[PDB]
Amino acid sequence: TMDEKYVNSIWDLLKNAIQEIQRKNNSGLSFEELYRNAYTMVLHKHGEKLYTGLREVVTEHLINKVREDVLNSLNNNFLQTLNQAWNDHQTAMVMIRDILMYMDRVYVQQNNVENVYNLGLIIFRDQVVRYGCIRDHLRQTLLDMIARERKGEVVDRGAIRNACQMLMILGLEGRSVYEEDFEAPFLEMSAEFFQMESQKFLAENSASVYIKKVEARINEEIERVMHCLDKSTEEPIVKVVERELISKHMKTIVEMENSGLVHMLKNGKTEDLGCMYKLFSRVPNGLKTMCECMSSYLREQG
Amino acid sequence: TMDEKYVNSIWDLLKNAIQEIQRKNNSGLSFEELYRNAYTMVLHKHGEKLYTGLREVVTEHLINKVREDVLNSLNNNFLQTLNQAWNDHQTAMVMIRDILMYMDRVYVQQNNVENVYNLGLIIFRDQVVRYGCIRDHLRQTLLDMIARERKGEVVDRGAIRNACQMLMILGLEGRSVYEEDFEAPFLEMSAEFFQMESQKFLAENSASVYIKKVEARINEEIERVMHCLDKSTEEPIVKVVERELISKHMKTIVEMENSGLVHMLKNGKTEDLGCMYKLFSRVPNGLKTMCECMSSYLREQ
Amino acid sequence: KVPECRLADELGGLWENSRFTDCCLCVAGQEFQAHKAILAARSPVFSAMFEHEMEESKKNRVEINDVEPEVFKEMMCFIYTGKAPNLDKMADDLLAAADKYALERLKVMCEDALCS
Amino acid sequence: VKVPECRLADELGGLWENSRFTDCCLCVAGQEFQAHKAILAARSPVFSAMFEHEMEESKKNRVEINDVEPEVFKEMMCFIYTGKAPNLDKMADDLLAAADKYALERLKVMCEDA
Repeated sequence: TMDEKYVNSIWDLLKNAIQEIQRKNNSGLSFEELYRNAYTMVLHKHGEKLYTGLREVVTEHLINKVREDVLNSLNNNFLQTLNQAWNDHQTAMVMIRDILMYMDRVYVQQNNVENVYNLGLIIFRDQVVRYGCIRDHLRQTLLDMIARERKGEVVDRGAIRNACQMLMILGLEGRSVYEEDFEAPFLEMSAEFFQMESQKFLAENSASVYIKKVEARINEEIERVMHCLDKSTEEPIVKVVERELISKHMKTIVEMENSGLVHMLKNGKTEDLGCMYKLFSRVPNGLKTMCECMSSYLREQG
Repeated sequence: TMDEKYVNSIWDLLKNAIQEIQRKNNSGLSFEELYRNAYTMVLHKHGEKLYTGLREVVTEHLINKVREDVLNSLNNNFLQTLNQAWNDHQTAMVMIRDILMYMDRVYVQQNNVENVYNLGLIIFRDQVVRYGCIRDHLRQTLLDMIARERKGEVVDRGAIRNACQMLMILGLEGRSVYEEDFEAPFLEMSAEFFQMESQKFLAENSASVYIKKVEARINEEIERVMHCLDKSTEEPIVKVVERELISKHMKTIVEMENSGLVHMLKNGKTEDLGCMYKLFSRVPNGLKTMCECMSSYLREQ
Repeated sequence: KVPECRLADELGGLWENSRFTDCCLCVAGQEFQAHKAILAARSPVFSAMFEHEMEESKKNRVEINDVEPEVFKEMMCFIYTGKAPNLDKMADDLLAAADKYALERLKVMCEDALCS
Repeated sequence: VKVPECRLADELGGLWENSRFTDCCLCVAGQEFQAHKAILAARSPVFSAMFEHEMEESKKNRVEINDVEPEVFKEMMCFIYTGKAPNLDKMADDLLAAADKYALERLKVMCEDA
């Protein structure tokens, strides 16, 4: 095995260089030299050794250094630290994929494996962002900010936005990671909050005010998506507002004894009736519900 | 005219830029601006005023400033003074050509005038290099130091090389100026020199020493041409020294008493007999004569 | 089978995307980024502008006030790709611009347009 | 009226063949060649990356290549600048290797025709 040793030899140079880049020591390196070595492995049918080597050198760094760095920052500038590790790794992987460019062109697709950058993304995703303790802390930090901003507090909206975008990219041009790690609990947590909110609003004891309070709630949640969250979450958060605050309480809003639609429809409140039509038209059977309470009333007169 | 008052404004700025380039103060100026301005006035058909003004400006400089530098250097560092003028002139012209480039493109061939650079060469050659006093002194300095090198001295070959190549360039892609100014007087004086030489060398009454001396001179006239003088001068100079050292005196060489081909034959001199073949085989009747004299000795025996 | 040459389109990308640029052209106050070597290989007027020791070589900057930026932009497209897709609209000015900067083929492409 | 044929490949050729306004140096087999970063980068993603990063070549404006015969390099450069490979047919095997290494697709196909 002497061709073994030659290829081991070339891998050895690369691995060393890769590690320097990981420690941001790249200035001393030669792009020509590194690219040429990487090219020579693939050219000689050893793309697998190169590919599986790249996997270990990147996995080793993320486990040992990047993750420890993040775990050192729970409850201590956690988001800034995660985002900083995210940017460093993006910069590193951009240098690395380029040195291994020949591989992305000649080996990767032909062998049904992820290109270099995406293999990079997959490891960051699985080793840092989805490490047990980090994943928990990311999720509750984000949710806790949203829940406090709801209550009046002022929170870093940029930080949330950076965290979401990251989750997006980690899903490989799809929303699977953002959805599972952030969106699914966001809605679930949001639903709990709205249902509680509906109980407050119903103490205020006016239909038109409940209806207005809901109109403003939908708008707050849309402006929060546009500014903090992935835009693909707009419709989903709007459906939960509508379910929790309209579909689950619509008969109760419509048949209210003094402020109910019948009360409006006799006390000549055209605007309020209008505000009520706009809101109920959003959900299944919302108008059918209004038309029913109206119909009984119209029927009763004679 | 308002339109002809503007046109005169553009030239003033341009005439000022050219003098400022003439003084070596290039850095401040703006190429775009100067180029745009010269373009504009040609564009409006003022090409003629541009060209005439250019001729006036370049001429006034080479005559009032350039010619006087050279003339106030006649006895000291004359060659270098002339050469820096020439180097400075080339440098200015390259930047004056380019700002006036549009004129070279759309004005000068269409009006049967010389382009800008060639105009500069023509003015420099006529007003500096061909100006009587300088023309004569240049020629004398070049020939005299060549004469001195021949008498054994060391001279600055460097300056002779620079001066010859200027003459060449001033011929406009031709060699007329170098040929009339330098080469012709050079061939005239080399002839008179190798004439006196050979008569002085024959006053040695020794054929082999005459032969070695001549070869030495010939190798050297060739080395001077190939490293200092223009390379086209090779043929004329070889032709001049071979006629004066060998052709005119072949019969005299092969027939001279106690040193002649017969003296070498009887003696058996061989090293001497070879050096004579190599020299006479240069000339038109050179070997043919050696064979005639040698015949006459073989005749006896 | 052999693909069509791609020189034009690839060079076009340098101007489009401003990659590795080395000089600034301020046209009526609008700064444009470009490449000395390319302007020089294509226009002997640009070439002389960068070669000498004049304000444009020193500051890596040209102040161009006689060309309209849309028109300047079409001239630059021509310089880098040899094509001028928007020529028909400004054929008048472009021809004046081409002639100033000695872009010879461009000056003729324009002339064809003015004959209709 | 007659429009002259396109002259972009020939004018650009002039920068390569006369070393006019060069910004980088390539040392091949101990022979220095001058080039233009933008032109190499535009025509090769390999050269483009090479000059995009804060690596030695970017820092020194100089590239050390010991893997390509200089006459083959000179022809690769010729295609990079002009899109033409006049001496391709006497070097087709080696010009191929080089073009595949520097991601010059059309050249790789041109070479493959032997």
